[PDB]
Amino acid sequence: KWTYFGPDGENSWSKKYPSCGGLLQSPIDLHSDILQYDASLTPLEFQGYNLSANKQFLLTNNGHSVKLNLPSDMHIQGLQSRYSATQLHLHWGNPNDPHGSEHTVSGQHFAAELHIVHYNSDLYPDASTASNKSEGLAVLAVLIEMGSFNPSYDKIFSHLQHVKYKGQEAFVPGFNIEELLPERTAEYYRYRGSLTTPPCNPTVLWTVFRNPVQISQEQLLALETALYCTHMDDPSPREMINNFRQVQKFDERLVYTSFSQ
Amino acid sequence: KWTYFGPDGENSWSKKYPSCGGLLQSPIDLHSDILQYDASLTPLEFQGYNLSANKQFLLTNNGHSVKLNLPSDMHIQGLQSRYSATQLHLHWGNPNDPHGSEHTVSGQHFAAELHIVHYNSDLYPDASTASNKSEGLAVLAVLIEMGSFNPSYDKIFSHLQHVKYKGQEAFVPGFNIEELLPERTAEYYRYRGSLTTPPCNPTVLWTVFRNPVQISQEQLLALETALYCTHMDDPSPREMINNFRQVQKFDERLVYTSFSQ
Ligand SMILES: COC(=O)c1cc(S(N)(=O)=O)c(SCCc2ccccc2)cc1Cl
Ligand SMILES: COC(=O)c1cc(S(N)(=O)=O)c(SCCc2ccccc2)cc1Cl
Ligand SMILES: [Zn+2]
Ligand SMILES: [Zn+2]
Repeated sequence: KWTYFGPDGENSWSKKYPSCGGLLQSPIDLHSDILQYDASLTPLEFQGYNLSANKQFLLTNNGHSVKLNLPSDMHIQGLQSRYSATQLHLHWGNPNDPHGSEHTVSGQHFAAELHIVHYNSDLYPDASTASNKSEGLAVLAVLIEMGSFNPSYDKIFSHLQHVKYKGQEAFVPGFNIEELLPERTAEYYRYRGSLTTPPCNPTVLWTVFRNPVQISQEQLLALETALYCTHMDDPSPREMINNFRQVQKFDERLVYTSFSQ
Repeated sequence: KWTYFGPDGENSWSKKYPSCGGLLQSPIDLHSDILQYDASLTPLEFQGYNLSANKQFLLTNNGHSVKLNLPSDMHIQGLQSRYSATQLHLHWGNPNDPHGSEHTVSGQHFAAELHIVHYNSDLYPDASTASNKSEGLAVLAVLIEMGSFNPSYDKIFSHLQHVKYKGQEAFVPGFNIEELLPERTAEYYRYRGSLTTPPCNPTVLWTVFRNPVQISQEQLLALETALYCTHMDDPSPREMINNFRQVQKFDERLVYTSFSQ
């Protein structure tokens, strides 16, 4: 139902999904007036990110993004509970405007954004259960800029022509997910927010890394042209483009940084 | 029945005001990739802006902004139809994040923004009737930044004390409203959009002047701190801050400019 364009687009999500009009919404613009250094923001540790190349992981077009399912043995160490991986996915723009990150920095969009979604597996037996509970989810966000070809991201992008339509699934060999993260992961922004898609649950601890990664113009164009929101047999196809939400009012929140300058 | 925060804030406007989820929504980011010079964009003429110093004009806090009523002999010449003034008002942020313009320029907010609202008096009898009709409205927008003290803006701001609470009203002696416009009004951005407040009708021809005006740090703080959304005897007062809408998606569309250089 919900979309990023037209009558069912983001200003209407709250009609069906009340949390979309509630507090603590994401994404946000990261800018100086709302940043505050917090020396207690110690480095995360990425455990079991190096997935075996002999195993395979399900890539699915869900009608809104492309998502890779991740195993629960993959987890973040360093939060106040263990958060185990559940899936990663992307947000992007379109061929004529490759500026589709969700978070912005000092008012500017990056080309795209990767989210790696984790859930509190100490407390909950699955991400769905966790998704509507306080600090149930932790998402890592990587800002993506147009730059050099990125062989690691291509381990995902080379399979897109196989998940072109809603409901389609493909298998991706395992690779080291840490290769999708930027330099100096110890430098990040941290804030309490929400899912950026319906149902917009305000249950996410966000970590946005300070530094972007690069993928090429050709890899952005492939991501921006490969996928459809609709099923393979739909007589009204809709391209999966511009699948990012506008930034949200801050509502008195600060964003805490692990870097001072 | 609508606010800029909490459950009745901007993501929920479309429930009771469907146009807020429709096409042509404002405000937008004015950025370089979407600007196009249009030599057809000739200077506007501001007629009847020099309000009789012998008349008085009603200033009201309406719960959403401070509004000054304007007379129908004040008008813009230079558009296809005459557009007669109805009211002016402002939008601003808060002292902790004093960047509350509605339009942005290359992703940047200005401190505040003045709107002078006009309606098509050639086609329609009053602004209420024009507001949901084709070619109905024209708004001039001035971007405001902190700098030197501005005596002309103080012709309004010196009355804020008298309109602290919702419902309150003051009378302002006429002065020359052209004094609120920036330098080189021939230089502007032009696009078709919407009201930025409910009912968000997509009936506004926008003119956003290229150059900002300045007000002092004290004047900006006064604007940010002087007013409440709530009635005087409301036991839970709410400050009138952050009364701007987030920027809207604007895809496959241009903003025309009267300047190239
Ligand atoms: C267009 O983007 C999406 O489709 C998407 C976005 C988010 S996001 N951008 O990280 O807030 C999540 S998080 C889903 C969390 C969750 C997992 C399991 C069960 C319920 C919820 C999931 C999806 Cl499928
Ligand atoms: C917080 O801002 C406001 O309160 C406000 C904003 C607009 S705006 N930002 O220019 O879209 C208009 S325009 C009112 C046009 C109109 C005239 C008569 C009857 C209905 C609407 C009016 C008001 Cl009262
Ligand atoms: Zn996401
Ligand atoms: Zn306005």
